Amino acid sequence: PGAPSSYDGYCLNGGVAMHIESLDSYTCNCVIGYSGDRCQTRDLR
Repeated sequence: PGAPSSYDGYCLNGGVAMHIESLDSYTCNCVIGYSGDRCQTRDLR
């Protein structure tokens, strides 16, 4: 389970590529305003 496999064009903005194995796998930390786990929902804040 997870998506470490490729961290290419894996984040959209805040995208601080941090392995969240902890809870799941590899993810990005998006800005306070961009979330959804990929800063794909740039909730412009």
